[PDB]
Amino acid sequence: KIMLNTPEDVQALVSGKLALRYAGRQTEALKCVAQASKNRSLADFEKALTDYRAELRDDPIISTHLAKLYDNLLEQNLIRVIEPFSRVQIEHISSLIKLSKADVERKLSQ
Amino acid sequence: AVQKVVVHPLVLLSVVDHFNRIGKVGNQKRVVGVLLGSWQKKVLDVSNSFAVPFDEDDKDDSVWFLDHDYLENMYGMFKKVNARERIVGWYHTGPKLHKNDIAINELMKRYCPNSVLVIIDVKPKDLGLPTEAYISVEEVHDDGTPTSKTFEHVTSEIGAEEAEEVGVEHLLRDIKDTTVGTLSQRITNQVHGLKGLNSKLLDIRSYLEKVATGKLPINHQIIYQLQDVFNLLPDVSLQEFVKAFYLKTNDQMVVVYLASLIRSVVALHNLINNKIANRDAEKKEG
Amino acid sequence: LLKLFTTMELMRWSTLVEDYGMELRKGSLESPATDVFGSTEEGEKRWKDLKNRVVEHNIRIMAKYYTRITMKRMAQLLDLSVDESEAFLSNLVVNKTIFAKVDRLAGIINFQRPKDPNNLLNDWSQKLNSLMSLVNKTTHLIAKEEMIHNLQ
Amino acid sequence: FLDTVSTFTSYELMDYKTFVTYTVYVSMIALERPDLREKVIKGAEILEVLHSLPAVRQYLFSLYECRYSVFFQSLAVVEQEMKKDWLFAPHYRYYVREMRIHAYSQLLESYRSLTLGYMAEAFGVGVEFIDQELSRFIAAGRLHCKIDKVNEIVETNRPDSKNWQYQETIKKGDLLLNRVQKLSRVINM
Repeated sequence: KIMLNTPEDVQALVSGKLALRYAGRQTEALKCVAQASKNRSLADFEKALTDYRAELRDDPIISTHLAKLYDNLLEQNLIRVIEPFSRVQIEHISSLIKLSKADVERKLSQ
Repeated sequence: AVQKVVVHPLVLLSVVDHFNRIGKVGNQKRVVGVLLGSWQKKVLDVSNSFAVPFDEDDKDDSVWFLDHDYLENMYGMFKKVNARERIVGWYHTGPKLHKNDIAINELMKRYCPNSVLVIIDVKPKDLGLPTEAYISVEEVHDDGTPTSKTFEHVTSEIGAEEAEEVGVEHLLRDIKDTTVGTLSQRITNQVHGLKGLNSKLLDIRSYLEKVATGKLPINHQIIYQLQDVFNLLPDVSLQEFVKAFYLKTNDQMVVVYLASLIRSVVALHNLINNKIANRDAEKKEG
Repeated sequence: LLKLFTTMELMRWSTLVEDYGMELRKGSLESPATDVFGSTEEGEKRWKDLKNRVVEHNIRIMAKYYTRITMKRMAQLLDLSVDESEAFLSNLVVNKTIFAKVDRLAGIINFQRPKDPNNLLNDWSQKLNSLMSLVNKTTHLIAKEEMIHNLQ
Repeated sequence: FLDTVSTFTSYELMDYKTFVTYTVYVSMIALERPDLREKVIKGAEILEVLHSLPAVRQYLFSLYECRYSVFFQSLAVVEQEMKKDWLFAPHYRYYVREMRIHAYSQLLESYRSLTLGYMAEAFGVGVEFIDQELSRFIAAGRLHCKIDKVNEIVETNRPDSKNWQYQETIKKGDLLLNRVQKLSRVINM
């Protein structure tokens, strides 16, 4: 349900008393994924992939799908800021996301 | 009000009749004919017309002779046989616009609705379009001159609806149709320079004459727009249009490949039959 | 209202500062200006988004003209920082600024000079210019030729 | 090799793992990124047979990922394994050069200008070798336009689309011109 970009129903499923008793460390990372999706943030999603990687290390094959969501929001940001900029500095446009130009350059050129 | 008009050649051939029924008397003045048409729709469509005995004076220009009973009788009988067409205006065959035309047109401005004026030539030597629609409307002038009747040029086209095209095409048997291709294009591309050369050359001479030798204000205000539009193309350096010459020249290359390749395909049947027919007819002739 | 109607000349808002101040001071007309500023944050949003709205609207007016106002100099004449002008560009990316040209080396922007396809753009301009010269040349030529007939 | 779904272990000519090991060269080199993404990456066959040997997954994800630092360190296994084969040895010279120029066209396709620092760090080799590499691939390879070293930076233009896309037919125009000259030679005899 988070693959279809709807965090409001995620809040509706973590706010109900029925599924609240089965909550734990597993659903916290999903709350950070839904928070990064509703906030349209990228470095926060990398923080969710950094602090919770010790419950994201035992993650199933769907990790490729989560990386497809990360690269999908990255694609939205790239088509968001680059599209109005015909020719601009790489640090003036990468300073907004405060990320390195290595992964961004590799994904772009790819 | 009216953007364009449609004039059928029937009325101009009725001017050929105006030049036929003269009778060799020696007058050949600007015979005024009663123009008919369809003023209902926004576009004007002349179907047919008739004439009225019109005679002027030699010295005095303000003399003009019309007829109301003949107009109401010819228009009454013509409306009785065909009520789909009504009076619209008139037209004179004189090449020059005289001052009395405001009084001649004023009668059909009072009795009839707003009449359109058409100036043609007595001799069909003019290469340009003989029909010019001049609307009779009063316009406000910026210089402060009193409001008077002004003849503004309305664009005109010579077309036939159903039958006159067939009759003209059968009576001529010399004119050609559209016939897109080599001849109809290259004739226009050859004589077009004379089609603009006689017009511009015929106009700018009397224009330059009336520049220095002119008085009685000729509306010099429009000359500023004239030379302005003439100076709206200040010999462009063609710097930006180079890539456009690369595009049109690339289409030229496309026509080169189409001509060479397609003609090379046409050479098949010729350059095969030339051998297989000649050698077999030769070896089987005897 | 006449200044906000059309053709907004680039003027300083300091002349409007005292106009709004006396707009709050005088009670003969438009009295509830203190009611406009009733809330602590609503009036501040109306004022900041008001000056922002006119400082974007004048950009939308001068964007029609291709005069190349050189917004680097415009930022100097407006006496404001370029960072909130970049934020103004963040308002332009949602204000449909997709038809523009920026520069990596300099800071001058271009609202025109596209790829310019000669089959569409120069085709259109040459059509209107050449054809307009043809028919406009056609009207007053024979029209004046009829105007000179009255001299006889 | 698209019918590999119905293929099976054929002890008569070649084992299935040898058929995959032999088709991974023609598929890995003879195909571009859209051809791989359409044929093999979308297909589950290589996803099934990649678990047999972990090297092939490295030579596919490293090549598709454009990581030369590990592809050149692990390329020695492709060099030694490429030879000493019955039918695959005498062609070992073509796969190496063709794969190198294919990778250089892959990286150089999306890149207009390239500094020597990011290139030397990306490929993990000295500049003295890529100097003669690109120097030999300008005339010998014929991959892109002329290269310049006025700033010691790989900078190409590649005007191969706008005018050259129309100029791709001038070769058939000249050869067809000599062929219609032959057509003129058939005349009268």
